[PDB]
Amino acid sequence: RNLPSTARYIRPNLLQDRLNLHDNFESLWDTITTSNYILARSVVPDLKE
Amino acid sequence: GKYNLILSEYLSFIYNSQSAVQIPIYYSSNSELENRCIEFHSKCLENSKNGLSLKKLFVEYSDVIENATLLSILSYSYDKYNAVERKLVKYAKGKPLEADLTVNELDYENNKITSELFPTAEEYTDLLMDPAILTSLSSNLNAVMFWLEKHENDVAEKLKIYKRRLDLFTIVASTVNKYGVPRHNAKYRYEYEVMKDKPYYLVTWANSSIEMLMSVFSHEDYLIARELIVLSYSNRSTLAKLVSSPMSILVALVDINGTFITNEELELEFSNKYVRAIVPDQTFDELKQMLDNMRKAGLTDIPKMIQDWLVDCSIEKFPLMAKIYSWSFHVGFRKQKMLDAALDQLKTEYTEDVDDEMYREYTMLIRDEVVKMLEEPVKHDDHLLQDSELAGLLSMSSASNGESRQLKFGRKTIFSTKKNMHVMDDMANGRYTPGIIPPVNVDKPIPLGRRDVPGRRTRIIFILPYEYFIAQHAVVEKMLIYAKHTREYAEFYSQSNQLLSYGDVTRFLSNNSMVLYTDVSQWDSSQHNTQPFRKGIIMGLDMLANMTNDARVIQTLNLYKQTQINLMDSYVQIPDGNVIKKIQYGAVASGEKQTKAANSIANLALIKTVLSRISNKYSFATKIIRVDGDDNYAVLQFNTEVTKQMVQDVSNDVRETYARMNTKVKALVSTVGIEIAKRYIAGGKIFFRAGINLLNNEKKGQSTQWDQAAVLYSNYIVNRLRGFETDREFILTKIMQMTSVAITGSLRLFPSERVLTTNSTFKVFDSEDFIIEYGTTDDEVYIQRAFMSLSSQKSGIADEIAASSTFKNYVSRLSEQLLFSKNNIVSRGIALTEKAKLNSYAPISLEKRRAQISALLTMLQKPVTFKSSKITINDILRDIKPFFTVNEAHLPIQYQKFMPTLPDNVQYIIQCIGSRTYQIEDDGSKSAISRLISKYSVYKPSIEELYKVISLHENEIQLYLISLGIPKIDADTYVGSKIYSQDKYRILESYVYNLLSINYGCYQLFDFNSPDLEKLIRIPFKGKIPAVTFILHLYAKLEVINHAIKNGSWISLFCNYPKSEMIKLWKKMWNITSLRSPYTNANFFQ
Amino acid sequence: SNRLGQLVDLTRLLAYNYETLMACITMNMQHVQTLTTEKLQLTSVTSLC
Amino acid sequence: LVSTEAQIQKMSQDLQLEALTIQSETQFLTGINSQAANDCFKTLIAAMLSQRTMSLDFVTTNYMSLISGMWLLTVVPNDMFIRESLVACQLAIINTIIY
Amino acid sequence: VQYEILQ
Repeated sequence: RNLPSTARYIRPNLLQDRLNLHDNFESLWDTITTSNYILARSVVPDLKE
Repeated sequence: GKYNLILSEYLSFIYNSQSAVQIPIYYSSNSELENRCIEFHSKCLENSKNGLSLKKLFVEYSDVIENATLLSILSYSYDKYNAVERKLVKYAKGKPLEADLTVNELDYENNKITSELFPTAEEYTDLLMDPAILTSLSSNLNAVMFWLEKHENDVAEKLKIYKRRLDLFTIVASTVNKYGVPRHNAKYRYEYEVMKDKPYYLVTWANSSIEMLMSVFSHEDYLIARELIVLSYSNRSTLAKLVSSPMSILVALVDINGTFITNEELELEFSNKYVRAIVPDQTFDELKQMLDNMRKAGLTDIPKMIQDWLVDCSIEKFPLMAKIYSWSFHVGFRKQKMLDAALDQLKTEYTEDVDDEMYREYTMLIRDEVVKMLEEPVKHDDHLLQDSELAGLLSMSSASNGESRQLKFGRKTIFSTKKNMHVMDDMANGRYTPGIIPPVNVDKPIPLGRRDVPGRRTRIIFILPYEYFIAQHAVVEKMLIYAKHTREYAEFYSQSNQLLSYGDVTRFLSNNSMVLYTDVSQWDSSQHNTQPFRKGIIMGLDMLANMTNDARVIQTLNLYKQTQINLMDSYVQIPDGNVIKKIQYGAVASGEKQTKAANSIANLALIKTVLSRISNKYSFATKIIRVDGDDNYAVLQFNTEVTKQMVQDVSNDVRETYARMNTKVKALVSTVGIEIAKRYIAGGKIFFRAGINLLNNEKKGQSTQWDQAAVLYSNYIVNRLRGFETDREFILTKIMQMTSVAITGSLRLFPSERVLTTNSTFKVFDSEDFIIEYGTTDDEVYIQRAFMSLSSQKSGIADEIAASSTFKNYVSRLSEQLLFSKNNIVSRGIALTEKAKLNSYAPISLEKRRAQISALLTMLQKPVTFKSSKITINDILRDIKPFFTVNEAHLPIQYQKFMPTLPDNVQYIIQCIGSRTYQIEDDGSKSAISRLISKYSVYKPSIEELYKVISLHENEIQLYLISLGIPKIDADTYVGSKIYSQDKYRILESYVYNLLSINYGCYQLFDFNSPDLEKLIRIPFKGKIPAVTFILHLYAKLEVINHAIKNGSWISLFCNYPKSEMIKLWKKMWNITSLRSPYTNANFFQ
Repeated sequence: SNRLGQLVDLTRLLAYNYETLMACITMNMQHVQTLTTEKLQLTSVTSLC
Repeated sequence: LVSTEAQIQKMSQDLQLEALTIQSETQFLTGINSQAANDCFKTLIAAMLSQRTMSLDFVTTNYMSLISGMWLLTVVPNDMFIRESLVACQLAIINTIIY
Repeated sequence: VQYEILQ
């Protein structure tokens, strides 16, 4: 598909961590890191052969 | 150690009379105490034979009652006929049921009175509702009433179950008591004279309803059971087919969150992959129409249970569906007529409007696949093709049941269906002529058998002569051997004892892929299994004929070709009452050595041809195809993510692309799920179908009263693991009533837990489900030694058949067609081997097994036997046990659930150790002694025979192996090579595995290669006696596993076993006298 | 390489039909990248070639 | 047209994608049939007459598709094809065959 | 013996 210039799209806010949760928010960072770990497990490929 | 009390209570309840007396008999391995048991026996017989009170002696011999072991209980009660009704009147205070004749399509498929369908007995037949099982309806009713009576005083959740099942049995018994009970004859058939004035389909409905209501543990079970039992009384053709049909759509609605994979045939490697469920809209309209039919039939609660799940479409509430999918197949069989069952298949729509671009490609692909199978052996001139005649003639035992024909072995007449016996007959009378293949035409149409399975159509079975088998055998064995390592033959990719039974879909499931799965069981009368299919094979044979130089091989190929010529035009004998119909059916069905793999080929070619037509509108890469008989599935991956419209349009294109070859289909496309005959997947989790009727069978087998109880217990265990759970006490009541034997009109014997649960040819069940039991005691050892002496029995029929002239001629012809000039040194060996394959003929087996049971019974009556030292398994375990020490452990949970429907203890084990990952040879097929047998034959020899044969000198091994069709040079080479010493250990492995059901049942599902199980089994290593450390580690594993199953908790072990005992056991190794019954195995995959 | 003359034939035929159908046009045939776009399976092209 | 099964034969025995199996990839051939060739034959002519931009949709594993696509891009112009799919096709051709 | 014929 080609999209005209009449079209639009919204950009996400991808501004980095303003809080530094890896600096003495260890209880939150554990959950976050676990969340990204278990998410990453769902996308690493299976050893097909 | 609880069963015998239930036996006693059953006896007390069923008989209830002053005249009903109860007579235990005991035994002990210690002489003095045994003589006191003998005394008690004696005095009891006397007292019984003098109308004196028995209750006084029971104190005097208290020691025997506490420490000695029970065998059996006798029972003296007279005829006292019709007492079942005289008890049953109380449980029938509900309203009886009225049929509704305008439900089933046909007339005779309604549950109306026999006289409205068979006024004369000369045209009556009970075969359309025959349970075909050696157990009575009255047995079932008595069992239910005993359960209800003993559970008449409980106050718990059990009482909430009891009120429900009591209401169900009220609903049933009101209907029954309205007319009465049909009375079984000696053969467990039901004659005209009882059914003449009663409904024809009352028996199967009754039994099925009893089985269902005995499998109620929850509210939804009550709703489902009440909603099927009351409608299955009238509808008998469109019910299990109805509720079992939507499931195929429902699997396409469950999001995967977590997955299982397969690598090689039992490997797993789980994946946390998530996959959504891109279901189109029109399949919901289809599903809605199906539910409208469901409500239109008279179903209220179970659509609601199917309706409230769609609000979430969650996988946690989903096992209900799976439970429901098993509640459909426990209603019975649709035993309709041969005619109308054939016409489910014999409706044909053959048209000169199909493509020609498709069939020519189809034919060619079949040709090419055949050539891939047969290029190497046809070219390198393998021995097994040259001597295909002799190969098939040895392998006749692994064939189908030919049509009954009148034989005579000297001074008898036989109507055997076994084709080896047919061959024996035709050699003598000059009729054996395997090169001239018979036609199949008007002058000689073909018989039929019926392959049934509930909730589906009836398939047909060819029943051919013995030339067709011989032609097809060798070529089909090389084709199968080729398919052992080819992935795409789902029926046959294995490593010599397995199948890819956990599927190979879940590798490439993702947001971009889809999978089209399709039932192909109705594709037997179709236009693509006729002419093109046969002609492709004919073409392949032409190429292969030009791919060899020897003449025997070209003749064999020409005979296989001529077989396909005759199969291209084939007529079919079908009676209907008195007259006989014959219909042109020049196509494929089962009942042949070739049908399975060849249908797999043809479906593969068909799907490969169809799947190159979706390519006209989509770009995809075919990642995997699998074809197995009555189903097939292909996965395919896209350049992007999937939508509803691509699914819909692909489905329409697939449907129309099958229509272009004039082929009907309920085309099914999905993203997460499949449904097939033997299994189905939802959300990356394998479920299974629990549809094995226990109290009703498919056809009438040949087993005894005894062994059908064992078969039923295996099916019970299986169905329980699948999810369909029946209350175990009812099953035990059935087992005791089926092992009960009438010695007179009023004497009847009932064995005990310690006779039925011991490893022998008489094992039936286990005291604790999912656990075989062994013997650490004197007494279990004692009786095992006794029963092995009695398991070996004779068959006078076999002895007299082997002494006639025709059998002798057959052995002589085998010899001189194989080797000559040793007419009194090997030929006798060949006769002894032919004896090993006469036993397939059923009456011989019945003679032998009835002899075993009678010999058993003449020491169940009287006291016990010492059996003279013959070593068995419990002798070994007796010596392994006293150097153990148990300690409490605590394993964590690190393995994933993928069979939710299991009981929670087995799942807890699977959720703490792994699931099995290999499959080690029950047959020892990979063993170097067996790779000769699989090269020159197909023959089994049972692991008892191999374990015995290896124990002999190096001389008779040659005789025994050459007698199995093998030549002499390779046997001599095997003995000189000293490979049997490299195979004692494998054979013993397989032997011990067969003895202990390690590849048969629950133990097939467990990882003994685990690191977690191993660290508990701390038996240090000594070395150079591998068998002992092997059995020690295995038995210690079994200890831990049995403790886990029976108590949930875990334990460790430790065995600092002394070398002295290592050496004492090394000599006891290869002199074992033990055996396990064939009828006791419970294959989870049937 | 061994479909040479057949593809010669195809190319001439295609161009011929294009020009002879071009002749049956009355509005200026102008070139633009449109919004949506016809699919074309290269497997169909292999079937053709 | 040519009978399809002949071409299937020679393509099968020279490509031999039974041999070029990882082990699971069932790499038998994909669409060669009639009633797709003429679909394309209509598509090309009608798109060039209408000046309808048409895109490509393929799987690079089927390198035969690209071997036919290079002919296609040769004879049919390049400004008729949307640039993204054209670039994709060309780039697969270069990274697979030429360099 | 008895026979009825279809095609």
